[PDB]
This record gives sequence, structure tokens and C-alpha cells, in this order.
Amino acid sequence: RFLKVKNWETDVVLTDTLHLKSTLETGCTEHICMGSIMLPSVATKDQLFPLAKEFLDQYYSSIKRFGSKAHMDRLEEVNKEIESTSTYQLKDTELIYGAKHAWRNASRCVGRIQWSKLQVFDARDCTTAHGMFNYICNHVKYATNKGNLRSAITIFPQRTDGKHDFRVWNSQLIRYAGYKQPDGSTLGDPANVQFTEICIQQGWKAPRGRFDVLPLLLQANGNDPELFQIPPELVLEVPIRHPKFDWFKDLGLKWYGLPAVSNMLLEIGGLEFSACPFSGWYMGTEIGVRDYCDNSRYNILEEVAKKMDLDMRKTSSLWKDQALVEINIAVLYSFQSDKVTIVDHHSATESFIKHMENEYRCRGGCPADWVWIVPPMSGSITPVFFQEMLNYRLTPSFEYQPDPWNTHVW
Ligand code: HEM
Ligand SMILES: CNCc1cccc(-c2cc(C)cc(N)n2)c1
Ligand SMILES: C[C@H](O)[C@H](O)[C@H]1CNc2nc(N)[nH]c(=O)c2N1
Ligand SMILES: [Zn+2]
Repeated sequence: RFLKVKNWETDVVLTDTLHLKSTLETGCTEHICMGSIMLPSVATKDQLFPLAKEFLDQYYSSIKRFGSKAHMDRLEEVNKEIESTSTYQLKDTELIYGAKHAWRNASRCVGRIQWSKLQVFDARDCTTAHGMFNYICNHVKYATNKGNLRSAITIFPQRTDGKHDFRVWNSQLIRYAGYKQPDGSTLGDPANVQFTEICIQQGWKAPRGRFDVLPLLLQANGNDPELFQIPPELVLEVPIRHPKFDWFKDLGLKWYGLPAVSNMLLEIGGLEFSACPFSGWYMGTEIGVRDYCDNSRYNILEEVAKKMDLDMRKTSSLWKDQALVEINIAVLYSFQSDKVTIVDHHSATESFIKHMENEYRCRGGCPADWVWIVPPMSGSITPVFFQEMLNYRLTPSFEYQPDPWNTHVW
């Protein structure tokens, strides 16, 4: 009941007991392993105080006042407000703790060494899609910090009944538009073409280029969402050059500095925050491997390998592999020559192993998803390839949620 994870590059072993505190199910049974399925699958007051009890107990058991009366009066206070209103509200300190631990428990995140250094923006007083748009601009500006990126989350009012829900309809706050062409093909980002249509549907005026920043579709208190365009001076973008190849400029590629996921749900003490955009900084491979070279994304390996003049008749020339390394040299180089925060997959996996140690020491475990932790290129020349990870679901936590245009009573 006190399981062991081994590292095979180092022969180092650690003991996981943190998984005893786990609660939610994983998809795996004693006779089936779902570790590579992407997404496996009102809340009453009878269930809401147990979750409120569990959260608050570890929150006072973090500030070395577990079991005190300051704890007990807080437990009694939440208990009775869960009688009165049936729901409850978190303290400022309980929200900052809960948010930082949702990140800390996010087993699919390799950059979690930074989990404590997070800036929480309490937007629970927000009421309008314009108020949402204000909070979100202030997040963008702060989290960007002139390229010296800082991580942050903005927490909008929690779900109450179920109809009245704050939702950022964008998947990330900043993404490039996606238009399918009359000739069947696709301009911009193909992942967003469904979204982009809903944007033009709500009256967006598309510039119809490659790297068009989408507007925000912000839904406030269950209301029909409204389009707002982040001021372009707030959207920091990096033009992508290669430090050897001058033809690389003519590829005319760029990316935005700020990775800010907006479509997930923040669970704290049984409360559900449907709108909780959180931002850090990019690991190089997300842009240079996935965004740029996924077949159903920008799919640029074709053209990069051309300009390198590569043996493209043969699958086995590793022409694909060769153009993939140059592209991530170009992402990295470009972001750093502009002083915009980016981390390479070597230094990020190293930090994660480093983070993983401290978690097994001063916490007794680190939930971790190998399928997601291993970078999508050069897997085994990074140290996380050789690290056995235990995946389990701790709380507070970030969760996926449905897209709102497929659930909203419109
Ligand atoms: C310090 C900078 C950060 C780095 C370098 C980093 C790194 C990464 C990477 C590479 C991924 C994989 C993304 C993908 O493959 O689609 C990821 C996912 C994730 N990150 Fe981190 N991240 C950072 C900050 C944050 C913050 C600030 C939060 C939350 C407050 C967070 C929570 C998550 C979660 C929940 C996921 C998984 C979401 C999903 O399953 O799609 N990360 N991160
Ligand atoms: C399923 N995609 C989730 C997703 C998509 C795109 C980017 C991220 C991300 C988020 C943060 C905070 C940091 C980082 N380096 N990347 C996450
Ligand atoms: C089918 C498979 O689970 C899927 O491709 C996963 C694999 N690992 C991943 N890992 C990361 N970091 N990001 C991803 O999108 C995925 N996709
Ligand atoms: Zn499994």
C-alpha cells in the first residue's frame, strides 16, 4: 500500500504514499489500463460538506494549525453556511491555496516545479462579459510582463445552480484564427475553424490571414456571450527566425508568447469555477512540434524540409525528423533573442524530475502522467523518459469541461 517508482537512468527509487489520499477514479481497472485515453469519464449539500471538510482539513493542516479552534470554527462556519445557502464561499487565502494546489496536482503538467509561484486574481465579484473582458486584459498584461512572463490565473464566480455559469468560450485566451478555404484547404489554425465560424457567426470581422488573433467570447452568469478583441498592444508575438537559415524568415511564421488555457474547470472544496484562465510560459516543443508540425495543425514540415533540400522521396531518410529539430531550434532561438520566456524540453524535464524529488520528500508523492510528461520529440534523451510515474487524481484539481456551444441553453 506504499508503492515504489523507479528511475532507470539513475537507479534512484522513491516511495509514493501520497496516492493513499487519492479519491477520484482513473479509468483503469485491475484488469485494464487506460493511461493513453485522452479524456475518460447541480451538486447537493449532502455531498458538498465532505468535500468542503476534506479541503479545509488539509488547508489548516498546511499552515500548522490543523485541528485548532480556528480550524473548528471555520469548519462550523462552512457547515452552517452549507445549511443556510446550501453552497459556500472560500476565503481569499483558501482560494489562493486551492488554486495553487490544483496546479500542483495537475499530473499532465511538466512545469509544476513553479506551482507555488502563482498569482491569483480574484474575479469572483465579476458580473458582466465586459467585467470579464477587463479582468482578462489585466491578466494578459500582468502575466506577460514585457516578455518576462509570470504565471497567473483569474477565478470568475463559481457555478451555482448550473444555468448561471461564467465561461470563457475560447480554448486559450490567445489563439490564431482558422479559416477553411474555398479550395478545400485551410488557412491559419485548422483546430480553431469550428470556433472561428462561431466567432464570425456572432459578428466577427475576420481579417482572413494566417496569424489572426481571435477575439474573446466571454459568457457571464449563464448569459449569451459577447465578442471582445484584446487590444493588440497587449498580445506579445514572436517572429520565428533560425540562427543559421536566412530563408527561415521568409516562412513568415510567428507565435504568441502567452500560453493561457481558458476552457478548464477549477474544483476547490467541492466548488466548481467554470471560468478560470491560467497562464504560464511555453515549453519550446508545444509550438515547434505540436502547433507547427501536427498533421491537423499548421503542418509545416513539408515546406521546411523543402528549403533544407532534403531527401523527401524516402520515409527512411528521417527528413521529417531533421526538419523537426531545426524548427524547434528556431522557436527557442526566436523567443530568447526577444527576451520572451521560453523553456526547452531538456531543461523542463530536468526540473520536473527535480520537482518530483521534493514532492516525494515534503509531501510523499507526485501524481504524474508519463504519456503527457514525456516531450513529443527526443523522448529518451530527456530524463523523464526513464522515470516511472504513478498517476492518480488528487484535489483541488483542474478538469476538462464540455464546450459551451454544445451544452448552453442558448
Ligand atoms: C510555468 C510555466 C508552465 C509550463 C512550462 C507548463 C508546461 C506544460 C505543458 C508542456 C503542458 C502540455 C500541454 C499540451 O500538451 O497540450 C501543460 C499542461 C497543463 N498545465 Fe502546465 N505549464 C505551466 C504553467 C501552468 C499553470 C500556471 C497552470 C495552472 C494554474 C498549469 C496547469 C496545467 C494543466 C492543468 C495542464 C493539462 C491540461 C490538459 O490536460 O490539457 N500549468 N503544462
Ligand atoms: C490540451 N491542451 C492544453 C494546453 C494547450 C496549450 C498550452 C497549454 C499550456 C498551458 C500553460 C499554462 C503552460 C504551457 N506551457 N502550456 C496547455
Ligand atoms: C492518444 C494519446 O493519448 C494522445 O496523442 C496524447 C499523448 N500524449 C500527449 N502529451 C501531451 N503533452 N499533449 C498531448 O496532446 C498528448 N496527446
Ligand atoms: Zn493504467
